[PDB]
Amino acid sequence: EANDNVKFLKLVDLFKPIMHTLMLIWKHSKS
Amino acid sequence: KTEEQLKALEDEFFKTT
Repeated sequence: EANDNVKFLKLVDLFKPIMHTLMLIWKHSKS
Repeated sequence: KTEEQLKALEDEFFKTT
């Protein structure tokens, strides 16, 4: 199970689209 | 006085299947 979640886990004004990535990670991981 | 980012991140999550 540790192996599984390791495989899952792989100026800020410019980097708010990265936060979409974060929501998508929470979107993708928990789905 | 960002559609392609969505699709590509879906692609990378599917690479980690």
